[PDB]
This record gives sequence, C-alpha cells and structure tokens, in this order.
Amino acid sequence: KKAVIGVVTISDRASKGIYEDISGKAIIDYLKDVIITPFEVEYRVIPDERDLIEKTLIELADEKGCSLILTTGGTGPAPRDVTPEATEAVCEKMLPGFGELMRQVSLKQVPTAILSRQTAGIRGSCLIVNLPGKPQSIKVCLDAVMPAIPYCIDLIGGAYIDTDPNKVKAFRP
Amino acid sequence: KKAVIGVVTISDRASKGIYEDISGKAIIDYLKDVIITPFEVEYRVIPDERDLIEKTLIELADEKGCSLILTTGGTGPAPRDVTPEATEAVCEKMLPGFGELMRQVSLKQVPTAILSRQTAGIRGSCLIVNLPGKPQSIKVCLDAVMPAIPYCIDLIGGAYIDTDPNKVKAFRP
Amino acid sequence: EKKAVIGVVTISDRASKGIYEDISGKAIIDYLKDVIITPFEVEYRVIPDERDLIEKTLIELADEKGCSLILTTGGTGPAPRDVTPEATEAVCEKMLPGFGELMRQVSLKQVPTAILSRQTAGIRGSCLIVNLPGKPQSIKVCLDAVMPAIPYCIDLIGGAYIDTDPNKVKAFRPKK
Repeated sequence: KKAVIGVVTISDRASKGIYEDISGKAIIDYLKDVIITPFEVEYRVIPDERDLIEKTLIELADEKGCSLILTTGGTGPAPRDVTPEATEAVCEKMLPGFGELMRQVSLKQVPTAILSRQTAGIRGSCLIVNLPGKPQSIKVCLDAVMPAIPYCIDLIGGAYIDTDPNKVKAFRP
Repeated sequence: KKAVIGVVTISDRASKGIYEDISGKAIIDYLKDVIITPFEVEYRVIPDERDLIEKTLIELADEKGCSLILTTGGTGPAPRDVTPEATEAVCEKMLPGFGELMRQVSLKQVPTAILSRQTAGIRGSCLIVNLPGKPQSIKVCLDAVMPAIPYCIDLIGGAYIDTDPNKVKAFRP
Repeated sequence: EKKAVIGVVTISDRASKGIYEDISGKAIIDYLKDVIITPFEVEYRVIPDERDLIEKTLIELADEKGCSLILTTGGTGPAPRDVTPEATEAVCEKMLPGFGELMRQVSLKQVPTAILSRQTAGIRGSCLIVNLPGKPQSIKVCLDAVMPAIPYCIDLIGGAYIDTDPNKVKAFRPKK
C-alpha cells in the first residue's frame, strides 16, 4: 500500500485564515525530517465541530487511504475541545498507552499536562493519534510515540513506514 | 463568581458507625493551608450508596454552585467502592491524567496504589476529583494535581481560585 | 478456609492447536511457584484468539474452578484478532486502570512498542484477572510491578489467602 499520512489541524482561527497554523506545519516538518520511506501527506485544517472532525478522520482513513492520521488541537477540558470524542467515535479499538505516555512526557514541561485528553485508536488499517498544540510540545510527544508507530501500522495492515535511525528509531520486535 | 468547594466523604462504615473523619479533615486542612483567595466549603459525609453519591455530587455542582468537588473514599476494588462509577455518571467529560498522576506519585510509598480507581471529570463549570483516604496519600495526591486545578476551573468557566506559590504553584496558563 | 486456585491462560491461535513448550505460560507458572509460599493450585488453559471462548474460559475458571486470580498472556496488541482485553472487560464488573498503566510503564523501558499493548485488569466476583504480555522479559517486569498488590486486592474482594516470599516480592498489606 502507498504510505499516506493525514495531518489534521482542528482550529477555528486557523480555518478562518486569521492565523498561521504553526502546529500542522510542525507536524509535516517532523514527518519529512524523520521518515526515510516514500509517503504523501493529506493535510486538512478544519473548524472544531465534532461533526466535521469525525467526517474528516473518516474521509482520510476510508477514502484517502491514510495509514496514520495525526491531529492537533481541541484536546483540553474546555467543552468545545471534542477531538478525543470524535476519535473515540471513529475507532474500533483504542490504545491507552498512547495517552498515558504523551501526558507522562508532557508533565516534565508543565503541570497542566494532566488536563490533556489526547488519545489514540485504530480504524481499519489506520492509526489515529491526538497530538498537542505548541510546535515544541508536538516534537516531544512525537519523539516519544513515533518509535512504536511504524510497527503498530504494520500490525493493522497499513503501509510500510521507516525512519532515520539517527533521528527516531522505529522499533520492530 | 463566588468560589465554593465541595468536600464529600464517602463512608463504607455508615452501618458500622463512624467515629471520626480524618480524610475530610486532611482535605479541609489542605484547602485552608494553600488557597489564598476567598472560598467557602460545602461538606458532606454520606454512606457509600451509589445513588446517594450521584445525587450529592449533582446537588453540589448544580444547586450549590461548586467549581471544585473533592471526594474521599470508595475508590478501591471491593464491590461496595463505587465512587468512581458515580463520578463517571454525573460528569460529561473525564480527565484521565488525574488518576494516572495520582497513582504514579503514590506508587513508591504505596505499592497497592494500582488498586485505586480514582478518577476526575467535569460537570458543567465544576471539576470533580476523587482522592484517596489516607491523610498522607491525600496530601501527596493534592500536591501533584492542585497545580493544574485552578487553571482547569478557569477553562470550564468556574470561579477564580489561586494558591500560595510558596506552598503550591497554580500554573496559569 | 477458602482454597487458593490460580488460573493461567495462554491465548493464541497458533499454540491452541499445539505448542512444544509454552514459554510464556511456563514463565508465569514458574514465577508463581517461586514467589508464592502459601498452598495453591494452578488451572492452566491454552485457547485460540476467539473472544467468546476467552470469555467462557475466564468465566469457567472464576465461577467453576473458584480461581482467585487469573493471569492471561497473549492477544493484547493492536491487531484485529487480539481481543483478550475485550473478553476481559466483558466478564469483569469492575476494571483496575492502575494495572495496565503501570505494566506498560515498566515494559516501555526496554520495548518502545509497549504503548501498543491494551492489557488491562478487572474483578469478577472474588477473582482478579490480569492481562500479561507475551515476551518473557516483559512478563517479568510486569509481574514484579503488579504482584506486590495482588494478594491485598484478593483480600479486598473476598478471595483466597495468598502470601509471597518477602525476599523475592513482598505482598503489601496496609492496615488500619
């Protein structure tokens, strides 16, 4: 399968052209920097409407054939932050270890790391992971979870991905 | 705009007879010691009857206007410990980070911390957090989660709370 | 005077039709024999990755064999057929999130893919059920991390008395 990665930015201010999406860009830069195998990116910037979040994740995995989807934004305690809810709504199997580890590494930086509801799950042969907002916080989580992503994708029948062992080691037991 | 904090002691010995409440005392002492802003306390000692627990929490959040509710008791593996279930039932959004951190910081001193099912969640503009029962554990847990509570309450539109930075630094934002 | 019975279930489509040596199952039974100092019996089962069969097996061991602890190994990854957590959630009335969190945490040290494990733990009557990993190295760190709380958990749910060799692993039992 051709490796396709989705990057979804859930932001009203970004979807309005009001501001630059430093979050999504950070994710795309990260992927380009560490991956050494051929892949394409399906980038989407949408408003924080659970309706549109669920449909976007479904289109990317079902129609665009993404084997991995990385979201950014809408994962805090505020009532409008429904990215986790939308992810649960489209996945058939969740992965608690992802949220646990991401909050773990984020705690070293800020105590409010515990307010994050970021999670991850599976839909068919696609893995969906909720990332943080700040470009430097996204790097921290990615460095922590990327090591297990390519292998997870292998286990769910997704496309082959491999990374620069000098930037991030894709662990494969 | 008034800050009201609920403290609910859930007892597994309402039948055996309660001769003290060191758990409630530990919580009340902590709030008084670290909070520098004006606040009132709605205190409740109730037997561990699921329906009553839910009713009590709803009353405190909806009628008494609490922005924060702290519970102690009924969070172990025994069948009668249903505080977590009751909390889940009245909240619209859960915060996995709280239970994770509380179990993590309590592990070194309490190997059986992994038996605790404490969680935390949101009901409107009120944050509800389950605490352990041992006074020493209550302090350790509150020291770990209080830093993010005031801000979490801001995000859900609750009352303003601030703590003595020389005791506990309420991170904002 | 409740008798202590411990279930050990190796879940695998592969091994279900034959396995020269159940390394994972043996590691677990070896561990129990080494650390436990109180009398106890083992109920061992090898079944395929079939949700309904896993549920029935756990139910049989807890309800019929009177197990106070059931340890499973296998079927806890992200793959479609890995349904041990699903089966476990289905037969338990109360889950213990602390187990899964701690096990992945200790497993993560040598295996970055530990975050893909969906292992959990729950209570069915007076029996505690814990999902362990398949790798011997992971099995050891998980047991070293959770066994200290197992005996006490069993006490709290009305199960059989189990005590471990404090020299290997101390069974933490707080008082009041």
